[PDB]
Amino acid sequence: VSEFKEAFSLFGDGQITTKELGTVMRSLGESELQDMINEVDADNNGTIDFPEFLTMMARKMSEEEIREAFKVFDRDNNGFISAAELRHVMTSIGETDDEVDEMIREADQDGDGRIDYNEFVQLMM
Amino acid sequence: EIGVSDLTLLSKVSNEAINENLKKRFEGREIYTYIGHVLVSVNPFRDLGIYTDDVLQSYMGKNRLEMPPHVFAIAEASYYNMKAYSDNQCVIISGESGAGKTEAAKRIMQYIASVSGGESGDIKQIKDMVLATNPLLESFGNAKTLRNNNSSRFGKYLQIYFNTQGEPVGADITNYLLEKSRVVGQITNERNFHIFYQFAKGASQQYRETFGVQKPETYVYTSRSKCLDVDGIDDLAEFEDTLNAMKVIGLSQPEQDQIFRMLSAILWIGNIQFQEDQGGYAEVTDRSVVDFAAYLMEVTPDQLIKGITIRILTPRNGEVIESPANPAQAQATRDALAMAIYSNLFDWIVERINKSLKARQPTTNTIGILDIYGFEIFEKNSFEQLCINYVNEKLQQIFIQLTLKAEQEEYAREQIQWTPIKYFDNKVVCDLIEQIRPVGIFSAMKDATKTAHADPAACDRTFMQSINGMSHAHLTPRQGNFIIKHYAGDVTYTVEGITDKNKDQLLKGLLALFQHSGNDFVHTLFPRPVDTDNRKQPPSAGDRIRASANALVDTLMKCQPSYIRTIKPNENKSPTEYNGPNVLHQIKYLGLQENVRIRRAGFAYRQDFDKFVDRFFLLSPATSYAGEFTWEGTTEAAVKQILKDTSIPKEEWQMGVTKAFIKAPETLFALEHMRDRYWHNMATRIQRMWRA
Ligand SMILES: Nc1ncnc2c1ncn2[C@@H]1O[C@H](COP(=O)(O)OP(=O)(O)OP(O)(O)=S)[C@@H](O)[C@H]1O
Ligand SMILES: CCOC(=O)/C(C#N)=C(\N)c1ccccc1
Ligand SMILES: [Mg+2]
Repeated sequence: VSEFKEAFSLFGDGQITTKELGTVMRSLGESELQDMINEVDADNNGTIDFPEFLTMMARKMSEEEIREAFKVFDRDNNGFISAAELRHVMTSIGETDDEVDEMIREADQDGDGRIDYNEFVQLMM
Repeated sequence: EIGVSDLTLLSKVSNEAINENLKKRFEGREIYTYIGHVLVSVNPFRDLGIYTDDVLQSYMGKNRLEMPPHVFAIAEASYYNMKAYSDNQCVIISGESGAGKTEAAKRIMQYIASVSGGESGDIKQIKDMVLATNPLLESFGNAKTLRNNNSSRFGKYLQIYFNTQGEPVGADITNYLLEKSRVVGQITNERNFHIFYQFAKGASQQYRETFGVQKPETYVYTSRSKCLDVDGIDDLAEFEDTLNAMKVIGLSQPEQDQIFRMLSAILWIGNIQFQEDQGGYAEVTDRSVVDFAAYLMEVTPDQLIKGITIRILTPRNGEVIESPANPAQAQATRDALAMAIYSNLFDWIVERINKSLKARQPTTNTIGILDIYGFEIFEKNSFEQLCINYVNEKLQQIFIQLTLKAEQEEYAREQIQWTPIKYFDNKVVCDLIEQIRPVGIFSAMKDATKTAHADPAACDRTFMQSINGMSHAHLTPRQGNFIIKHYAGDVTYTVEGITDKNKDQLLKGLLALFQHSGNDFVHTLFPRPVDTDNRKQPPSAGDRIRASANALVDTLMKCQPSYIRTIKPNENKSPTEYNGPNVLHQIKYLGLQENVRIRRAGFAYRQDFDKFVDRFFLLSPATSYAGEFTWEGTTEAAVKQILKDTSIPKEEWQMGVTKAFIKAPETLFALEHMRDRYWHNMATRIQRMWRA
């Protein structure tokens, strides 16, 4: 709740426009965004509000957390994932084949087609 | 954009406001409207082009709120909930005859087949055979009535069985009592079942030569009603659809030949006419007709004539009398044979479909679609209409139970603040029909025929007495007729011939006839071993429909319901005529205002603590570590933790004694989507590749 209001203040009425929202989204890290924007028009045609912002963000929606995610993916449950099963999940959520080949190249020095993600987490930081 | 797409958003709530909304929308070709999760569908009687694969894909993966109201959204929601909570689903569809129950059922199947995917060959087999069932069953069980040109004359409950991948592995069709009487006669301007006109008009040369199949105008069963052609129905095209579908389902060319032999036998039996002999007995008029009918039945003409014209009477235990029938009695037995053939044929077709569609893999979940025959009223109403309207009354009762009663009772048990909304509970009407110990309509009919006297007239009189003796708010005895105050209105049932219709029992000599047959399919449709005990008084049609209906109720209460209320805007099948008063009557007796009021004041979503944790534990960092459940406390406190951690406002949710309630649909769709994007958000959490 705080995080939304502080990143809503940064980018001073409290009624904000769609372009400013696009900038907020970019700041965090396209068509779907405007789809989220377009589900309240009674209040104002080109602007929205902070309760509406909570609404549309939930309707969309540190070190340890990034650590966790690797354990989430690991079906073996042993610290080691298939590198091509990592490729696939970098493809599907999509967030460049060359970037995935470079990032898998860093971790591909293991050599067995598998990845120890604890070491690679520490490397990544 | 026309009026209000979800009646809970009406500015003023009344039946008249609802009627106005549906009428503006219908005039703007928006036949679909919501009451919360419930779908109302007004029959456009015109092809609007809203069931294209383009539209269909436009509904994939959406929730009720991201798209305009559509039957596809109800089906999407059913399939989503199936794979989400791993829960069986049932779709309930109400409507008067001609309101569009059957078309909505088919659009739901269409959506499920398209969305459910599956690339395996067996899977595509299932999907195509399921779809092929539609033309086959419609051709054998639908016919033109005054109220609807493609009128379901049988009830249906289709279950689709899915594997863990959410793919169609198998199907199962449960059929309710068919209107067999149609086979032998119709109201003027009504037709027989579609199949007879398809086959009479378009029979192959082979069939036309072996089986004698002439054009429908030559048969009494297909021409006496003075209707051979139907608006918007091409019989020869549809005959070809029938044949292809039979092939898809796996009928060999012999099986098909047997079926069409029986249909041709029926038509020929229908042309047998009688005159009165020197003793007043029945005598066949044209020997050639009976001869051909016997050929088709694979019996001798003497055997067919005897079976049609001689009644086996057992007055004492050890005495049997052969009593020759008079011409009227012989016509009665003729039609009894025709009806028995067609009914047993239909039952065989349904069993064979069930065999072809049986699960080839292990099955995980089911989706059921109910398509019953709708409430209907004619100038004359007999047992047929009583059975159909009884089923509609039971379905109304299910709707009331789920949509209005059960929810409010749950509010009261869960100490949620609630002022109960009043509604008319029609269980008394169901009681009036389906009651045994306090004799009801069906039971009274059975008791009248319990004596098993040769004469139906006396049984009808005994029944009329029983009816007079009953005192019940929804029953009104009259001179040889009785009115039932059904949920949907007054229906006047004619008492004449009603108890014989209820006592749906084949005569002894007619049953003796099938034994002599040379045809294997005839022996398939009429096994000899069930004729062992003549003395017994066998089950009645009302017994069978009572059993079917209460089976159905148990089934439906074992699955997660989705609701479709179809509305018939006019009795002329006009795309532009909107009969305000008729829609208003419908709105009223369906309790659409009550649904509106509950849905506005009600909570949108209710879930048990167990299943809620099981489904939404991933949302909380407390309750979830690395996609694995881990909670040290109670389930209730886990629910409270998950809700706090999602940071939805406290006003959007409420904690009961055993269950957890979420008020607004938007909140629920948000939680569901947050749940769906969990793996997406962990993968999103590994995306800090650009260091600076
Ligand atoms: N969604 C629809 N779009 C276009 N036409 C429709 C639609 N629904 C129904 N119709 C038309 O109305 C006719 C009746 O539709 P049905 O689905 O057969 O009604 P029904 O409720 O199943 O009737 P009963 O109760 O079985 S006699 C159809 O043949 C169509 O011509
Ligand atoms: C949809 C309800 O169909 C029926 O129940 C039905 C028919 N037709 C009969 N019980 C019946 C039996 C024998 C003779 C005439 C009628
Ligand atoms: Mg129908």
